[PDB]
This record gives sequence, C-alpha cells and structure tokens, in this order.
Amino acid sequence: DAKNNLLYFFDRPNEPCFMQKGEDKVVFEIPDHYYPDKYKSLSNTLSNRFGNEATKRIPIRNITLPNLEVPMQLPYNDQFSLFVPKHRTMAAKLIDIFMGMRDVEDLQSVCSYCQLRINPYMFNYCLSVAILHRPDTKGLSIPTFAETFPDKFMDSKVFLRAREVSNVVISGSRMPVNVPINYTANTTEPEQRVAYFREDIGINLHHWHWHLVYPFDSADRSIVNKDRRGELFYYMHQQIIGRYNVERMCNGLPQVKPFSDFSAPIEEGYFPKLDSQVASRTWPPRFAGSVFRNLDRTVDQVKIDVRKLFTWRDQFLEAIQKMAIKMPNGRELPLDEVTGIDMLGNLMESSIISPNRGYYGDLHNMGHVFAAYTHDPDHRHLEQFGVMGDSATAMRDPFFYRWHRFVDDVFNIYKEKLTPYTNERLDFPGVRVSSVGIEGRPNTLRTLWQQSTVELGRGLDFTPRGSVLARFTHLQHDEFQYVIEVNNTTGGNLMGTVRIFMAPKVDDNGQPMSFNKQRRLMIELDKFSQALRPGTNTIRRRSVDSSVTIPYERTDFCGCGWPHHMLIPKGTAQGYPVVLFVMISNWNNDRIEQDGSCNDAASYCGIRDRKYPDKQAMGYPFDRKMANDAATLSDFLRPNMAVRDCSIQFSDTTVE
Amino acid sequence: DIFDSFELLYDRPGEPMINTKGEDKVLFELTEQFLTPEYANNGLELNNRFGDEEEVSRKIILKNLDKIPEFPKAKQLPNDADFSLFLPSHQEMANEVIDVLMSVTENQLQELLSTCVYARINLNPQLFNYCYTVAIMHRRDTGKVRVQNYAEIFPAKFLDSQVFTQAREAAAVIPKTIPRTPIIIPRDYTATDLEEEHRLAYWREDLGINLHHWHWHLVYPFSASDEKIVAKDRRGELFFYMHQQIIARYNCERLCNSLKRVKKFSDWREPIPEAYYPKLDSLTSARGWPPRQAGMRWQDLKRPVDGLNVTIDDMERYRRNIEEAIATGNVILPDKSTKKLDIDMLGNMMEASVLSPNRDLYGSIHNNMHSFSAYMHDPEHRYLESFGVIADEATTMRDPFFYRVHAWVDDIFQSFKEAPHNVRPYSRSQLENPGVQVTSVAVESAGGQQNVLNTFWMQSDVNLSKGLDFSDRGPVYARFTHLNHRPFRYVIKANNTASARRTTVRIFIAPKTDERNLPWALSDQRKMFIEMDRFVVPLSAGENTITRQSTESSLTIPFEQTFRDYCGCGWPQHMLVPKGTVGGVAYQLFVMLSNYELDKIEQPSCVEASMFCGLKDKKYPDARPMGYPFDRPSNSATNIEDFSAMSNMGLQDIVIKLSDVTEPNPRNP
Ligand SMILES: [Cu+2]
Ligand SMILES: [Cu+2]
Ligand SMILES: [Cu+2]
Ligand SMILES: [Cu+2]
Repeated sequence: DAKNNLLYFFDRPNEPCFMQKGEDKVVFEIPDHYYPDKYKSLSNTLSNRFGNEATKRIPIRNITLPNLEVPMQLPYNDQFSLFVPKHRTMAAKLIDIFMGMRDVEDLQSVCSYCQLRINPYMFNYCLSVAILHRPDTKGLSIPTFAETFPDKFMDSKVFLRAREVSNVVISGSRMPVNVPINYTANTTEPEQRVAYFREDIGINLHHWHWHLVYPFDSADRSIVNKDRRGELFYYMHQQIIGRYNVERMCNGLPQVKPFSDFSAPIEEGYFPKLDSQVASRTWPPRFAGSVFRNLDRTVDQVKIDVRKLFTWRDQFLEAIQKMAIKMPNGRELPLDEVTGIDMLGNLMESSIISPNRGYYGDLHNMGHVFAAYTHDPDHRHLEQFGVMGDSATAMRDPFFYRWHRFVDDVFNIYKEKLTPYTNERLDFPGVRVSSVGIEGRPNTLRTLWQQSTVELGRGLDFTPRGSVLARFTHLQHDEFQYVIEVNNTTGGNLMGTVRIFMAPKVDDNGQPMSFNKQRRLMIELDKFSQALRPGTNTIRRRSVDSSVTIPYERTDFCGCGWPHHMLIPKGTAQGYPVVLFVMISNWNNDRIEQDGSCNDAASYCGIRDRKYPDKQAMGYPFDRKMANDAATLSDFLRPNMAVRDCSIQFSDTTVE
Repeated sequence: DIFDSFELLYDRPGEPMINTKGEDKVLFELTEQFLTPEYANNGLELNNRFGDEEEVSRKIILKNLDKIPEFPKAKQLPNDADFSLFLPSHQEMANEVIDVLMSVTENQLQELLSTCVYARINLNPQLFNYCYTVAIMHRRDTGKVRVQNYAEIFPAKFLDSQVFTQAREAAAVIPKTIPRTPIIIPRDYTATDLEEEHRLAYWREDLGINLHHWHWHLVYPFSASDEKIVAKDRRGELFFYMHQQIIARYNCERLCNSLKRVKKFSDWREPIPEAYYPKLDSLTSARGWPPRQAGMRWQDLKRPVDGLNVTIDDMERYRRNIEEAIATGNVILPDKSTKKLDIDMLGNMMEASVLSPNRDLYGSIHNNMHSFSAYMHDPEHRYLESFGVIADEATTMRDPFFYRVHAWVDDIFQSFKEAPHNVRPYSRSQLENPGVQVTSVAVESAGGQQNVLNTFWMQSDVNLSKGLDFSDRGPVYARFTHLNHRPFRYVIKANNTASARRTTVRIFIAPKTDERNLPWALSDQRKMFIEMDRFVVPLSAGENTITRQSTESSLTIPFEQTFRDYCGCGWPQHMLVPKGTVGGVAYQLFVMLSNYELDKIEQPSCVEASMFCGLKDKKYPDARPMGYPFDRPSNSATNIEDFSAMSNMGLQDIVIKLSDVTEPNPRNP
C-alpha cells in the first residue's frame, strides 16, 4: 500500500501533495511542518479544504527529516537535465537520500516533504531511479513519463485547448484535442520531411527511458555499472542514426552530415514550439546559422571553451591510432577486442566508469550542453537550455543526429580497426539457410499514418479532474510474418540465434553500396533463439514478437524500447527497395546462462539488472568491416546467412 | 447596468462566453445566434449549466440580432494567433471590425452590446479587444464605459512568463475569500548586468511607460476607414514630438547609467549588435515572443499571409524619396504637382499614416522598420513563427532596438528642423516676452534640500486575475519594482514691468554635461532637454511668485489612473524624473515664461495629460511648434547660459540624487 501510494507522486506534479491526488480523490495527511513556507500560516485551512470530500486519508509517518540543502539549490521553476554538471550533484544527493530510507513508509514520508520543495522534474527523475533500484519497490511500474509531463512531447497549443476542454466541457462527451503532426517548420524546410520521426512520442520516450535505465552518473557507481553499458551507448545511438538515415533517404534527403568541425555554423535552426508548466516558460529556439560559443554559466557549474572539444576529439583519435588509452598512473591500457568498444563508450559519453575521466573528458555530454546554450553561453540573458539540453526532448532537434553521426564516426574508426570476422568465426557448420522472406504480396511491407490517443488529465495542473484525451498522428506499419528456410545437416538437434536486419538497396545518390558502407545502414529487426531439427526447418516469426520494440499499449517497469509503430522505415509511394538479411549463428557460443525479468526489447535495452543476453558484439555480424573496400554484401554471405529483396510501400492514408 | 455588461466583455479574453465572466460570476445568456462550431451541439446546455450554479450573481439577456455582423477578412485570423497592426492584413481586419462596431445606430445600446458579444465570440481575442476599445473611445454613446486596464486584461504583455504557473497555483490552492500573497517580480528577469543594455531595464520595461505607449497609439492610429478617426489635430507633429521626447528621456537615463546616447540605426544592411530575450509568453497563442540574438540583419520579407512583401531595396528607395523631399522642401503628389513640406506632413509621411500625401512614393518607412526588425528569425515564414516584441505597441519599448529605430526616425525629423529652407530659427520677437523678467528658479522638496530631486525604488501591486484564463477568481497580485521620486515643487520668481497678464510656463531639464563630462553645445543639448511641465498662469503687475507641484505636471497621469486603485494616455507620474545616481548628477533646470498672445489657442473626468496626448475632440492646446523653444537650432546662442540670458527665461543648476532603498507603495492592498 505504501508502495502503491508512491504512484500518487506522479499525479499532477505541479500541484502541492496536500491537494487531492488521483481520480479517486485521495489525500495524504501532510503534517503542518511539511507545508512550504508560503502556506504554513494557512496549513489548518488548506488541510481542511482538500480533506473535505476526500475518499481516503493516507497517514504520513513521523521521520527525522534529511538535509535537503544541496538538492534545494535548483529553483523550483527551472528545467532539469543530467547533462548539466550541477544537476548531476543535486540528483545524486537526492537519489542517495531516497535509497537510504529504511522502509517504504519512511520513503513515502520523505517524498511528501520533498515534493513540496524540490524542482518537480528533478523530484520525478530521482524518485523514478529510487523506485527502479530499491529492493522493497520491485514490481512497481513507473507511470508513463509522457502522461506525467505531456508538454515535453507536443505543441504548446495543445494545452491551451486542453485547459479549455477540461474547464468548459463540464458535462457530456468530449472530443480529443488534435495534436498537429506538422508544426515546427513549413514545407519549405527540407528537414521538416522527417519531423514525423524526430518528434515521435514513442521515439522520444525510448530515448528518455534508455538514459533513465543507463545513467552516466548517479548516487552509487553500481547504478551506473550495468552490463556492457558503454557498448550499448554506442549501439543504441548507432541504430538511431541508421534508422534516421533510412528515413532521410525515403524522403529525398541526403544522409546526415556529422558535426565534426565544432567551429562551423549550424545551418539548420530549430524552433521547438514547446512550453513547460514547471518552468513556466517556453523552450528557447536555436536560430539558423548559430555557432557553438565558449561556456561560462556559474549557476550550471559549467565552464569550458569550444577549443576543449577539439582537444578531447584529438585525444580520442590518438587513443584509437594506438589502440590504447593513457591511464592516471602514467601507463597505458590496451583497447582489447572484447571490451574495447565498451571502454570507448564510457570514455566518450562520458560516464563515471570511464577509465580516465580526468584526461579523456566528457565529450558527448558537453556537445549537448554547447548546442543547448548557443543562445546564452554565459547566462547574461537568464535563458534556459534548448531541447538538445534534455534527453526527453533532444531527439526533436535535427542537430541531435549531426552530433550523434559525429560520435558514431569516432566509434566507427575503432570498429574498422578490428580484424574482419573469419569464416570460421561466422560459420555454423551443418546449418544452411536456403531462403528468407516476408509472408503475404510476398516481401512487401506497408506503412501509413495512424491516429492514437494519449491521456493529458494527469499532467494538466490546476484543472478539474476527468479524462482529457489528445489525438496524435504517427507512422504505422501492417504486421507481417518472416519465413526462414533452413537445412540442419548434422543428424541432431541444434540451437540457433536468428538475427534479422534490413538495409537500403542503394545509397543517397541511388548507387549500390559496398559492404563497408551498407553495414552501417543495417537496422536491427529481431534477435531470438530457435530450435533446429534434422534436416529441413521452416521458421515463422511474427513481427509483433520483435526483440527491438515494445507494444503500443505498454506505453515491473518495462518501458525502455523502440516503439513498435516505428519498427520499419516509412518507405515511399512507389515502393522503397530494401534488403532483408538473416543470419543464424551458433546459440552455444552466443548464450549467457543466467536466471522473473522483463525481457522485452533486449536488443537496444538489454535486460534490467542482468547481463546483456548475447555474447556477440552488439550489431553482429555488421559491426566489423571486410578487408576489401570494394566487397559487397553478396561477397560477405556465408552458408548460414540469406538475403531477400523487399519493398516498403507507403500509403498516404490515415487510419484510427 | 448596461455599462457593467460592456465592461465585462473585457474579462478573461481567452475564455469563451459559455461560462460566467467577472469577479461576480455574471452569465451572458446565450442563444443559437451566439454559438460557434466548437460548441455547436453542446454550447447552450453548458451555458445553462454554468448559469444554474450557486454563486452566479445575475444573467444578462441579450437583444436578438436582426442581422448577423459580417467579418469576411477578420474571421481569417485564428483565435490562437497573435495580432499586430504592423502587419498589413491585420490592419485591414481591424478596419473591418471597427467599421461594424462604429456603424451600430447611436444610442441603441442593447443592439450594440449584442453586436460586440457576437464580435467577441467570433473573433481573435487581441483583435477583438483592440477594435472594441477603439469603438468605445470614438462612439458618442459609450462615454460611461470604462476601458479595462490593459495590464489586468493582457498581463502577459507586461509580466515575466514565470509569474503565471505561480499565479495559477495561488488561485487554485488559496480560496478566493482569503488574500493571496503577491508574487514578487525580480528586478533582473530579462537579463543581468552582464548585459550592458540591462542597466536600462528598469525604464524600458516599466509598466507605466509601456501602458502610455500603448494608449498613445490607440488615441492616434495611423489607419482607419474613417479618416476622422486618424485626422486629430496636429497628429503628425505629435508623432514627431512624443517620440523625440521619448528618445530625449531614454538618453537622459542612458547617461545616468554610464552609457552613451543611443546610436541611430541608419545603415540598414549592417548586423545589429543589440540582443534581447524578452521572457514574455503569449497566453493567446502559447508561443514565446521570438527573441533576437546579437548580429542578425534585416532580410527581405515574404510573408503573404501577413500582407508583408517588401525588400530592403524598397525601404532604401522610400528613404531616398523622403530625403529628397527634405532636401528640396517639396513633396511630390500623385499628379506630379508639388507642395511645401511641413513637420505635420513629414510625420504623416514617415509613419506612415493614411494622411501621407503620397504613399505610393514615400511608402511607410517607420511601420516597416518595426516589421523588418521583428521578423529577422523568420522573414519568409519557413519556421511558422510570429513577430518579436518590437511589433506590438504594448511591448515595443522593452526592446533596446526600439530606441535605435526611433533615434533614426528622430534624426530624419531633426534634419528637417535643421534645414534653413524648411524651418527658420526663432527670432527675438518669437522668443521674448516684453516686460517679464524671471529673477529666480528653484525646486524644493518636503524633507529635501533646495535644488535637489530625490529618487528611490518602489514596489507596487497589479492584479492579474482578469487575464488569467480558466483560473478561479479572486485577486492574484504581482509585485513589481519601479523608479519613483519624492514629491517636489517649482518656485519661479518674476518681475512684470509690462502689460502681460497671462503667460505660459514651460519647464525643461537636461544633464549639465555629456558622455565626456564636458559642457554641451546647445545644438546638441537642445535634443536632450526633456519637457517637465507646460501651463498657463496669470501674472500681476510687479513681483510674481509661481509655485507648481510636481504632481500637477501636464505631462503625466497619476498612479491610480495608469493602474487600478483619454484616461490611459499620459506619462506615468513615477517616471517624471530621471533616475540620477547615488552620488548625484548635475542637471540644468530651464524655465521660460512665453508670450501668451502667441501661445493661446481659442476654443470652447480623469486627468488629461495634454503634452503628449493633446485633448479629446479639441485642438492641441498650445499654438507654438511642439518642443518650443528647443525644437530647432538657435541662431544666436551656442550654449544654454547664453540662450537663457533673455529676460523671460531662467536657468538653475540642480542635482538628481538616487536613494538606493526600496519602499512599498502606500496604495498596495
Ligand atoms: Cu541518447
Ligand atoms: Cu547525445
Ligand atoms: Cu510610438
Ligand atoms: Cu516605432
């Protein structure tokens, strides 16, 4: 109960928790000394006011109050982001306080005290981390972040309308508030052609949830120290960039250009058109042609020149040239075959488990901070950060992909130094995959637009209770089934890892690609274990069972994962040519033996508090190159692999 | 009680007329004629439900509309869009709606109210508010309607966006029967003093000054379908003079803050160094007013939805034409005939107003300067963004760049004043007042020294409840810090040997030294003299003592008129005196007793602040050129001491001293 009572802290985050909570009109018995200074003199009155007609009163246990001086340094009405150095310090302290409470009733009591005092975004974040790690709050799910703070995910005009519906339509049916799909720029903006991907609520949520579950800094290194999280940092973002590039190519745009010269103008501006109720202010835009400028923001404890990014970049290229990193003791640590990419991920992000954070810096994170503050690099204008500044919103900005293509280019310099996989490494003797395909018009995928609803009523502060739906339009695909034909010629049962990817057939200039190029555009569709009899086998796999995605209705905690409706690229009206690829590797050499887990969406998210369930490199078999730069995918193929030409056909039609 | 119904149509502009309006929960009884598609099937039921609630004080029954008002242009502006007369399409919409409201039969007030209710329900709230106010001000039957305080109705135009979530919390948490604590507005919210331009924020962002600016443009619009509305007495000259004095006042403040006189924006292809991040969000549109980063430049405007299709080349052509008119002394008319240029005509050519003699040729330079400057982030609508604060009359004065624009416009007017073939320096007979000898001038303060003005900081409350859409009722105050001064009086002694039995007292002040700490040339200091008062007094034969309280200034309106305790037009009394400095800054007090025979104008509620505002339905009450005697160069004096030797003029060194303390307004609730 106390455990389940915690969920009330995700309801109406800007309303003081002495007010009625939930749709059921419950109140906490907030003690008088918990009331904020401004309300202390009226605490009797307010208590009576909100307790009137309450269906249930929840007692608050008397505790020794913790010292909140550190986390109270963030203004109640500021934005919160982990990218910002001082926000890391404050969040770690508050997480440490939440983790240290002896029991759930004590945790409830301290949460009520904090809710009334702490920045609501920081409170939300730290309470969520605590709920995900405390042994006594296991099997508690975090209420969907997009319904707690829906203004992070849609045009601020939505809330105008929603506040009107909520207050005026006091009886009878309500129509959903329409969420405009095209709103940040005109048709006359090329970048607007892929706004449906950048601004997708499921994609932004996956990004929030991934960083929530794999934080780069926290209260204890053990929260950060998850299995292969450095490598997963690389991979999850490599796949984002792959997916985004396909999308660009479906819409007549060239592939994203990396932001590798940190001094260059950022040609693509972005006007997010978002508003924050917590911060009581709109998000600042970034005008076209803006540049990174030297940072000195005392309030954020960030101070760093653009020059520094060049220094850090050069240090990386040198480490990769030597395949070795400088250590604090003046000696060197090899970048070895098994853990090299993981080390690099932690060096680059960077995270607290970086081998040498002092020297190698915080390159990727500072990139977000530079980009987020081009308009107010020294705080003279008292401006908050742009959307690049917050992991819930950063994917909205075309610049995100330029930054991540740069970061992925660095990781890829290392990946291309690794020895190509030998035939023996790749092969699964006795197993020949004769064909792969998609059932149906065979080998055809269909996409279209779909309208779905999200509930706004939990996140719309100081409005009447009741349902206020909003209706959004997003990409969607028809469901389908893979068919794989395989000969087991050995005389006994074998276990395989089936690995499914797709890539564009041609590049942005309409030309066939070498393997070394195309491999970077292989987007993961599935990974699963499969039993294989003597001799012929027909494997049928449903699109809905993908190891990459989570279902719509999804949105224990089990919220990380690519949204299912974005499993396949938009394609085109004429039919977009892709290659569907399958490999079956030897499961004996891939599996990890280990023990009630949510094992949804393991490809990009791993398995919470377990080992990443595949011994192979993330993105196998495409993470390494071939020796021959003119070699093609056909030249790659080994007997346990198969390819099929497929088409993705977009219908510019909308369903409900 | 019909007048109470009209006043209520101002309330909560972003709310429909489905629910009650006002502190007192008054319902407008809707009928089928008053529905919108949004509420087509449920509207009347909902309205019935709201009026059936316990606390509803009364219900307004509306007269049936025999003919539905037509708004073919104005209905095209979405309700969640921002409205500006600098956009040609928005001006056309405003003229359409004003025409409808003005056309209702005189004294048919139930028909008028139903027409206005219909307009409100079917139109954009900023557009409605502007047009309704213009109609209330100009109709002959609406004399008893109080135009609601603009800062109470659209407080987002005046506040820090960050006040609003706090306001909504206060209204929701504390019941309306119990006072809510004022929300304190920081002194430094648009910037800190890391930004040098931020030193002037106290002045630029002052609510009283921005309210005045808004009301001036309301009284003196540049366009209407009815030329009678635009063609008020000497409005072109007043456009010059009012803005010249705004620039003079801002320049006085700049010199009190270690800054220089504002630099005109005359090289229109260069980048603009001044940034400004206004911190204002529209409650109508949900959009932040787009800021301006340093180093932007004007770009050709291609925004056909706004009616803006104009290039920098066009602006440069118009400016060449105006400069040629000034250089020759002649304006070219549409038939190619000429006419002699005067200051009133030039004001109308520059703005431009519909009174321009040749709009095809001279364009509308000042209005387009606002446009260009407000859209540098989105000149072709690629980004689906709207205009910056510089394009709204209520907000424009907040932006440092407003002053660069107006410094150039003023420089254009000064080029006309300084050109001997256009304007002749005053002769002795125009300046003198035979027999009148000013023997001393002083200022005195209760609790103060002789010849010292004392300034300080004050915190005052404004109620934002009426503008807070969908909040519970009851006052919610924002508490803001503004400049103020201790009350003072002028004491002027004069010996009258001759026959004058009346005179106009004209009082101006200016800093004694320039940016170099050096005495001014009069040719420069004349543009720094800020008019403080102007008033007619009797003179007796022999010795006279003229005493005038600072509170009597014909420039200003009292606090209780600017704010809730031509009503809104007038400089706020708390900004009458420049800030000065803690150490004290030397100023020069100039007083003139001018010849009434040449001053007089012969012509037959609230305080009327005629210096900037003129008088409703009357001629501007002083016959002299606006800014006299400093509107033009002297032909016989190169410094103010020599200028002032004339018998009817006096000059006295004073000190403006800031006391850096903050006190509460005694008028606060
Ligand atoms: Cu990320
Ligand atoms: Cu990133
Ligand atoms: Cu003006
Ligand atoms: Cu102007």
